[PDB]
Amino acid sequence: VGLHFFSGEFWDLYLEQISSRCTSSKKYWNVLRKILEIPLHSFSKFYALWLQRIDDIMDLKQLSQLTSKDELLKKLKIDINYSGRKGPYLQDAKKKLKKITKEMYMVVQYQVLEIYSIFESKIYINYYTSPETLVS
Amino acid sequence: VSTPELKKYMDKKILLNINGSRKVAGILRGYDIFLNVVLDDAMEINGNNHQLGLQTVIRGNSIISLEALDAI
Amino acid sequence: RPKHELSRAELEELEEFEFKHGPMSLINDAMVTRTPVIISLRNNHKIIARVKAFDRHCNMVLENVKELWTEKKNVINRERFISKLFLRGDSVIVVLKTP
Amino acid sequence: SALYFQNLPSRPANKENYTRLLLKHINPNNKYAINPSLPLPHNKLLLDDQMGLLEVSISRSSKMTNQAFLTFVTQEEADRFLEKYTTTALKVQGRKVRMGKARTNSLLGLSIEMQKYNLDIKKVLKARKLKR
Amino acid sequence: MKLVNFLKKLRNEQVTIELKNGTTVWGTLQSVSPQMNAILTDVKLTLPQSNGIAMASLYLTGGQQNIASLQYINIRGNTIRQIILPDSLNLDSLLVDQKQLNSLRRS
Amino acid sequence: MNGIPVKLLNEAQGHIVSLELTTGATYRGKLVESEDSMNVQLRDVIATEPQGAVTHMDQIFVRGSQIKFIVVPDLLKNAPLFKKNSSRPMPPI
Amino acid sequence: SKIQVAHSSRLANLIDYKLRVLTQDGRVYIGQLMAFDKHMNLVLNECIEERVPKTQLDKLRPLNIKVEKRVLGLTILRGEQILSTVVEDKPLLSKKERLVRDKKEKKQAQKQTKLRKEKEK
Amino acid sequence: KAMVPPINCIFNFLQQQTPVTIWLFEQIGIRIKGKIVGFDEFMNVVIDEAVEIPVNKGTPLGKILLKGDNITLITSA
Amino acid sequence: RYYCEYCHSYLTHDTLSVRKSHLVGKNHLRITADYYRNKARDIINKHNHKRRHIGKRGRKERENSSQNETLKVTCLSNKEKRHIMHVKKMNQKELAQTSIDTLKLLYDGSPGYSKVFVDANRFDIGDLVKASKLPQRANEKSAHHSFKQTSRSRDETCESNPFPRLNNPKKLEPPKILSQWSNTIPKTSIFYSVD
RNA sequence: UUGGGGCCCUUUGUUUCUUCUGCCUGGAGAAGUUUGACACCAAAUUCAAAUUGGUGUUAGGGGAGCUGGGGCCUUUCAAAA
RNA sequence: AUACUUACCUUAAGAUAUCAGAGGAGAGUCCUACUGAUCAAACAUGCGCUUCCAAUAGUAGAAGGACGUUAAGCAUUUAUCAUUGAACUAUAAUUGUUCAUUGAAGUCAUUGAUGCAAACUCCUUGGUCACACACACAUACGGCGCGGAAGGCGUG
RNA sequence: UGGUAUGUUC
Repeated sequence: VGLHFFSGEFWDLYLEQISSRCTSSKKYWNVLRKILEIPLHSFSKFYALWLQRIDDIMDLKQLSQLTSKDELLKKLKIDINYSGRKGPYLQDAKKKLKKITKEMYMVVQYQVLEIYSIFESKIYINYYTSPETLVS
Repeated sequence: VSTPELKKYMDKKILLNINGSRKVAGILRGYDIFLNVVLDDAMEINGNNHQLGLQTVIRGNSIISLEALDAI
Repeated sequence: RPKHELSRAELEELEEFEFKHGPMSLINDAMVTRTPVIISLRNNHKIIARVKAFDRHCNMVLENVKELWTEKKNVINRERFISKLFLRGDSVIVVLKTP
Repeated sequence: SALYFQNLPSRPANKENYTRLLLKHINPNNKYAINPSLPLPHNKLLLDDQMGLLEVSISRSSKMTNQAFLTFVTQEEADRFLEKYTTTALKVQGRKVRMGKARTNSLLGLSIEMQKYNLDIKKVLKARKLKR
Repeated sequence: MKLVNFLKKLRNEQVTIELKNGTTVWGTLQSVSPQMNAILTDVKLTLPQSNGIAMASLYLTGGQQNIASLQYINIRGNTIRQIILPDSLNLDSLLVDQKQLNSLRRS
Repeated sequence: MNGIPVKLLNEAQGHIVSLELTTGATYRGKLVESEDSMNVQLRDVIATEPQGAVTHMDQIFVRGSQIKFIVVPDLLKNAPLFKKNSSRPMPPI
Repeated sequence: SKIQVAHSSRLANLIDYKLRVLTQDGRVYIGQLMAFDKHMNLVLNECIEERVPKTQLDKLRPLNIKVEKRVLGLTILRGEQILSTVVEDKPLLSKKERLVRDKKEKKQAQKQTKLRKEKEK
Repeated sequence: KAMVPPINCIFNFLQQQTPVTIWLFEQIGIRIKGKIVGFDEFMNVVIDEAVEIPVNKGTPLGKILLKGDNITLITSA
Repeated sequence: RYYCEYCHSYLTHDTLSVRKSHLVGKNHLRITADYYRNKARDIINKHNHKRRHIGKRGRKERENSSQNETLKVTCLSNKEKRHIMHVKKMNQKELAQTSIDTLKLLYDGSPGYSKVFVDANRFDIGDLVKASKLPQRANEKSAHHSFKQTSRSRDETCESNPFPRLNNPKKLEPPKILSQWSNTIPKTSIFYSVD
């Protein structure tokens, strides 16, 4: 049922249970990275959690929590073990990850906006009334 | 020293458990500062049934907890 | 008489009077006549020893302890000689004095 | 039969703990390395470890704080050591060690070879000349 | 007339303690509460010839590698079954009971 | 007199706590009203017997001597009972 | 575990140490004490409760032992069903840093009493 | 109705002189039947005409000062 | 004697009826809630950074790192970083306080809306709602609000409101978007929507 | 005062004592510091604003003066061989 | 914030280390900026003392875990009783075999539970420090650098 | 000789 359009409460509860039970801080990143590709109705809360968790990073070594190191070295041309002045290095990391998140946000925003403005803004009843009811 | 707060259990059916299994369901008529429990119309419940007289008093040393069987 | 309403700082005299003329007549007789007593404990550790001191908690100092217990599997008796012992009154089942 | 080990970790303050660490890092699952609180046997002028590793020797002198020495049963165990590793950096606490054949063998090596005690007297005389 | 004050005069005494679980504890006394909560250092404790609860209590204290060597153990009063004093100590001088002597002089 | 732990148990009234009994039954629920004798009353109680099964009581009241421990929430990690040098603003005569 | 617990310390001096307290069952609680009383009721921060199973007990009887660890967090344990307590791990900050922190707490408490005296006037 | 404290409950139970079933500790302990004649503040209950029956052939016992620390439950048979 | 560590108020000999009444009064509630909020805010806002460990780096790492490039550091003034961090703090607290409430307003005309979603006829936690009403012993707290209660009883059946479209519903809320990334919305819609 | 070389800038609010200006072609400037000041939370007064209750910070290094203590050397007195 | 009403309550005591001697106060008790000894606390202080403090001449590793993955890994073990009907082994409250009506509770879990074993990844901690890449030792190791963390002993 | 909490008016 995890691909439901109005499943914001389910995924908020599941991320709450991961953030409360898990102590490794790895499964939360994985599930939220999965949510950043799913066309949900209440989706911008998960993007806001993603953007404030990128802001809540502490060092470069947590970038392996996002992806693998070879995908960072090939696609973003960035190394984890690059030692030196890591201030603007981490700032450029945040800017490039914010650009990738913004592009995927445009994709998911176009999908959700299309589904809402064409289809989901018309259906007013989503429940089982009775065998005697009438639907317009 | 302090009187225990069993005022909400005044006219309600409770179920004491005794030491791992002896579930005595009764009606709490009174208590002390020692958790000695006075029960009217007691009933032993086993996982069978056994009646325990009209009134009874139960020592607070063997009393572990008590379930409020009736709504408050 | 209630315990809290007797007096202040004179309860030790009543405790000594109960020691001299109460159930403590056997622990008093063993420490002044140095006779050996047999204390049976709550885990089959029977102690043959002489009493050195008395306590309100029946905490007893024992000298030349010969203790004995029985392992039941098959049936063996294991003993041990301990020079000095301070026994707690929690473990004591009973105290027997020989004439 | 002494081997000079260079680029070793500097400051564990106890000597026998560094001995346990070195016998742990030579070979895993050793008899004396897996069990702490074991009395270390002293060998005067008893096999202590497998692969011929007899004992070690460190010091707290300020000139050679890092490097130390090790001694074996005979030259065949040292040749087996250098034929088993064969220019390969064996791992310790954080660093890569380097081994070599020392220009002066151990005094325990003199105890092994001469019993197949004058050099100890010569070293006492050299220490007497240096302390004067 | 509590004999915990007798154990308060037994600092730096190298004793053993048999507990009610069955464990023998060899160590030196540091201090003892008047509720007989005794602390010990330089301790080795052993469960002799069984009780699996006592074996769990023996192993799950850190420092096993069945003699377990521990640096510092506090022991509650109700878990103390008996305590064996060294025979070299003189019981005639440590049991003088100066509080009982002052109580007898106050009478 | 009372002491710090009974004041901490009286501090977390109206919060989701988890008890364990001496038999092995673990309770979990909202603390109604704790006392100095630790005879504590819980509400919306979920219970786990030592046999293993899980049940639900509505309004439990356990005696203080049959409690192994109780877990308070983590925001009571920082409490003024834990302050060692908190002075006292002029106690009355 | 080469911690070298203090040779003349008591429960007022062992505060904020990562204890490893043993009970009558053997259910060992590991955590920092922050308070005690006359009955030795111990609050335990970041506490974990470890046990051994019944099948592991046969292997423990005369190697690796798979203990069962549950996480309790901040708990408050009673002094009736406990047996012994030891000191397992030292805390984060040192004795001099705790001394500077206690002096800062004393100065902050004196400033708070001066603020209460200023608000009372 | 009202509140009936356990000391006055045992006091009315003493006045009425009903037949008494006194329970005790578990499987080692033996259920006693008798009639109450005296008690105190530590619940050391004195009973008469005592017949003991084990947990599921009773033997007479006479007059008994049963101590407090083993008393579990009191009923009127 | 009894001393409240929160309210900094003393008391007479320790009576349970007085101590129970002390934890109900509004001043103790305000001081306790503010103290818990400030201690939680302090343990969140305390940036316990790691103590740095700088070692003498390798030679070839220095010839590789000092020849690749030199990056540009961005930095802002005091009022700019203060305003940005204040906006980030209000965004973090409004994300910590919010929750998705689409299932409550999306099943509003359901026949079992008065048995689960009403939160007062709930079975397991409805007695907790009916127990502490905060009985408003002040007359101003009862005379302040003059709106309707709209308390939906459990006994509401399917006979009431048979056709959910004739009784005027609400159009559902649009999927909210981030205001910082609102400039990339498709400005041209697919279909013509009026009003 | 200038210039060169080496390291660090995670100080992630780019020094974190605070406020203001301001920064990677740089690492800065001005003011203040325990009956005070700074930042924040919560509220009814129907924007903002103002009032009340609390929370946390007011730091680190070096130098002149004063003082306590530890070790060595020198001068003088008393005592013992 | 002032002024007033209402609800509850209005307090277990004694003392602040021990021993010996001298003096004072009308056998017993109290005091001495009275004297000697022991012990406790605080602040300094030293013992060639005891333990620990992570490569950078590399892309590592020590301690504690994962409430992380491979992993539904491999090997084992359980997943309700009673009455009756059509046959029935049968000392049981027909237990055993196939099918069903009915009766009381009826952990989820069998991708479950226990044991065994390897590999990978990630978290918290440090002096990631000052000189040098060096030929010492039977009285087995010049512990004779600046410190920090824990502890022992000794002095004021 | 008092304390805690609550409700009105300035």
